[PDB]
Amino acid sequence: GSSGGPNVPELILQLLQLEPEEDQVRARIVGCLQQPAPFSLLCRMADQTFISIVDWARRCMVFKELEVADQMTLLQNSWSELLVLDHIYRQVQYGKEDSILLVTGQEVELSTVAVQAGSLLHSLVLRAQELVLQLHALQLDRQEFVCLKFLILFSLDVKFLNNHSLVKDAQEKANAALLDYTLSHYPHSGDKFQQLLLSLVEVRALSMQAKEYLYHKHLGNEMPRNNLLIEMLQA
Amino acid sequence: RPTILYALLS
Ligand SMILES: CCCCCC/C=C\CCCCCCCC(=O)O[C@H](COC(=O)CCCCCCC/C=C\CCCCCCCC)COP(=O)(O)OC[C@H](O)CO
Repeated sequence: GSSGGPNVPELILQLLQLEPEEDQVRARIVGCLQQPAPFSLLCRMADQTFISIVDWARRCMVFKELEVADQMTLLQNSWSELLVLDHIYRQVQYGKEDSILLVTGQEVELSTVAVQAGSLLHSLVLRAQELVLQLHALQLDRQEFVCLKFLILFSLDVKFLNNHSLVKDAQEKANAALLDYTLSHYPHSGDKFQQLLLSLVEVRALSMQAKEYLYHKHLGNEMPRNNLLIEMLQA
Repeated sequence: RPTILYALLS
């Protein structure tokens, strides 16, 4: 199989035009931000990563035509999954099994997570690394990644929105694009599309666990005041 | 009710 080249669905070509290179997001967040892991700094880093995701959504086809109430509902249903997918893809590209790469460029040894993290977080980090391994084995590429981000953003049943038609059409176009692209570019991975949808089931499971970790921190009064992920958690 | 999310989208 091989990525890109000819025969790429229009939706995917459009999404690639809206996806910043990792180096550019890094610079932006390091700019917005400025031993034991610095907890509040990492919380601010995750908030800034979500702000970057909201900026991407704002520019996307379809999403940019929706009224604010529909935009908020979509993001309220997808924020945690978009953050998990962003972290997972960053690891797939990084390609190191003994460390994790943060959006700031910081590298964190997994041995350090075993020393510093409690059980909820340690288990979550390791479960996420298993999905990273699966996606690397499946040869997840950038075309698939951006389509998966769009699919998640638009994952909500349209009955919860004012503009049913536009979002339903976006859902259908994104599923068709991922199916067409994977079949044409990875013909010998015959069930790649289904395998990516099963990977999204795992992103949702990881997201739920991440929400439970944030809720435990919130009840313990450990989160910074006015944290954006907690606002999303309570919405 | 003003929220951070609404401020990001406006
Ligand atoms: C999908 C796996 C990623 C994990 C998602 C975690 C959920 C939300 C993100 C919150 C952002 C801030 C993370 C801060 C992590 C941190 O500092 O952890 C420390 C331990 O620090 C370490 O183990 C080394 C640093 C590990 C840093 C991991 C950072 C992950 C960064 C970005 C991922 C963004 C994806 C967010 C997904 C959110 C979905 C809801 C404190 O651990 P603890 O909370 O278990 O407390 C134990 C005891 O009380 C002593 O303190």
